Amino acid sequence: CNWTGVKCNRRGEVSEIQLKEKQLQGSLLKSLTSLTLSSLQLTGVIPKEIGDFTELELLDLSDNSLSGDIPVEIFRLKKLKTLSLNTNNLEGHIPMEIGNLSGLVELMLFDNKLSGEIPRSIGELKNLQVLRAGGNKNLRGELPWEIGNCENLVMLGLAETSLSGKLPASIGNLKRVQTIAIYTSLLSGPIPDEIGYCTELQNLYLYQNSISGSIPTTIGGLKKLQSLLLWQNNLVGKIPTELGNCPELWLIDFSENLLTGTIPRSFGKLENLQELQLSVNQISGTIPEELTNCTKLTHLEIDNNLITGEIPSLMSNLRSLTMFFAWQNKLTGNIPQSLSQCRELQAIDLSYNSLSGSIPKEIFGLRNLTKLLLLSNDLSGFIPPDIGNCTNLYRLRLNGNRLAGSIPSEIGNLKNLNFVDISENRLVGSIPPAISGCESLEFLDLHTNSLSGSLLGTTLPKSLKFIDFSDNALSSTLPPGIGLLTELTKLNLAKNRLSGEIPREISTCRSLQLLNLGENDFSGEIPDELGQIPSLAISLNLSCNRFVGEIPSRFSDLKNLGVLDVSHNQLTGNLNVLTDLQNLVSLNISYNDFSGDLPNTPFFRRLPLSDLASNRGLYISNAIST
Amino acid sequence: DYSNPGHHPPRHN
Ligand SMILES: *[C@@H]1O[C@H](CO)[C@@H](O[C@@H]2O[C@H](CO)[C@@H](O)[C@H](O)[C@H]2NC(C)=O)[C@H](O)[C@H]1NC(C)=O
Ligand SMILES: *[C@@H]1O[C@H](CO)[C@@H](O)[C@H](O)[C@H]1NC(C)=O
Ligand SMILES: *[C@@H]1O[C@H](CO)[C@@H](O)[C@H](O)[C@H]1NC(C)=O
Repeated sequence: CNWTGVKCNRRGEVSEIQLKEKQLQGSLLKSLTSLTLSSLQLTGVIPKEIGDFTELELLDLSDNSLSGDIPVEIFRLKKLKTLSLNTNNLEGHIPMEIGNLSGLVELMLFDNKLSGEIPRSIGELKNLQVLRAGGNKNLRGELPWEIGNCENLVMLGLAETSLSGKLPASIGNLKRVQTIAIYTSLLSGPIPDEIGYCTELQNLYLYQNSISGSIPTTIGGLKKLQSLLLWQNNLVGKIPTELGNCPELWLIDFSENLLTGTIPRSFGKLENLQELQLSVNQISGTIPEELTNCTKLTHLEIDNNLITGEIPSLMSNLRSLTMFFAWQNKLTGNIPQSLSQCRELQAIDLSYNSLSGSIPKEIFGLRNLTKLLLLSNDLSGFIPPDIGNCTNLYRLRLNGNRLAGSIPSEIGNLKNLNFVDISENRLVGSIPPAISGCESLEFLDLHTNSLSGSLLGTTLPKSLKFIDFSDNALSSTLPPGIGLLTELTKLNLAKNRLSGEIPREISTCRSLQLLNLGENDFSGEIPDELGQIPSLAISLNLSCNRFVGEIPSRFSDLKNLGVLDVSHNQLTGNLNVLTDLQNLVSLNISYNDFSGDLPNTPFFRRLPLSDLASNRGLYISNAIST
Repeated sequence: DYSNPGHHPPRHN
């Protein structure tokens, strides 16, 4: 009567039952018009007797554990306008008798174990508005031709299913459909041109299929179109100009196709475009200037294409741009200073182009730029002092260019800077002491430059996990303060002019997995403390120095070292200290003064005889039988 | 739940 969850007809007959969130279990009067048992943690089959409530207009069993088939008897209920079975364990085919529910409006089958094909019978459901069957991994076959008969269709989604073949031309008959979502499925063949007849279409999500052919021109006649996601398919041909005729379109993602041709000038007419992703295609031409008319653009990703020419200056007109990715193209010319007028820019990646000239200082005035990736271009000139103005800079990669002059001291101003790669440039002078002020600096790669001078423990910030100074002119001695960097994992100082002993202070870097001191002027004896860093795992490279004496006995504690290169030194004595290192994959002892015998273990036997020949006394011996 | 619709995840260097 009045009890909670129960509702009554005016004649006093039980009308509706609604039960939710009661954490039950297990399995589960004919005036009843509405039944919701939902989110109850119910198990077992749907009772076959459900078909007996002739007056049911609503059945919601969703958000349970129900198993078994969808009983055919469920389809005896002629007055049913809502069938909600989603989020269960339901298996089997969607029965043909589904076509028997004349006034069905809502059908939710999504997130089940369903299989087989969408029956040809859906065509019979003429009041159907929403059909969502997605998230059934084994729902398979083609979308039937008869789908064109559900004329009231508004929302259709089959996403994350095994649905395959081409979308039927029938689809063009859905004059009311707003959203077609069939994505991350098995779809192949061309998008049918008839899709242009769907005049109410707003969102078309066909991404992550095998769709082939080109993008139909007719899509430019859809005036209500908002989002078009077609990424990661086999799409071919030129981007249709007519797309510039969809006034409501805010999102276009064609990423990861075979598209060729040019970015259409007509895109300038899309006053609502927020997001344009063309990434990973064959698009050629130059970035058209009319694209700078798209005032609301936040995201522009044109990376991995054939685009040529210059980045247009009028790009300053895009005042909402937060993300600009043009990397891996054929872009030439200067990076325009006007790009600094887009004050919202979070990330710029122009890497892998032909860009030349100086880096315009103005770009460093952007207060929200986290990521600046300019790597692999023809850029030259100085790094501007203005680099200090760029307050939120987190990730900076300038590597693989012609940059000249000194690393500007004001880089010390950047307190959020995590990752910096300036490697492969023409940089000169000293690593500036002021860099000690980058509190957040983790990764620092200066390798392959003309950097010179000495190296100070005071100079480096103590949060560094990765240092590569290799291939420079650096000199004097490795500073004792190197021991202050206790986070330091990889340290690569190779191909420098560095001198003196390895300081025992090295021992106190307890995180060090990789140490490359190769190709320097180091001398004296290899310290015992170097064997006290059990974290050494990846590699220890001492080669091409002046080291003398013997391999320190502590080296036996190097139990995690996989690669060791002492080659091209003056080292003497024997190798016995190394015989027990069970994890050592690679040993280069060549061009030393070593002498004595090595056991006949397959390990040592794998050492090149030419490596023993470049020593004093080394040879493999055979043990005596005793 | 099957994923919500999404765009191509952007990649940078
Ligand atoms: C980086 O900040 C500096 C210092 O505040 C800016 O340089 C000043 O610019 C104003 C005009 O905007 C001049 O009046 C001052 O004479 C300049 N001072 C110094 C010390 O150079 C600089 O313009 C900022 N850079 C960027 C790219 O925004
Ligand atoms: C160790 O250093 C030398 C000189 O830099 C280098 O050529 C060699 O390849 C390095 N050895 C290993 C195992 O990487
Ligand atoms: C020592 O040998 C390793 C493995 O053969 C090799 O990679 C490395 O280049 C060698 N070192 C030198 C100095 O050639």
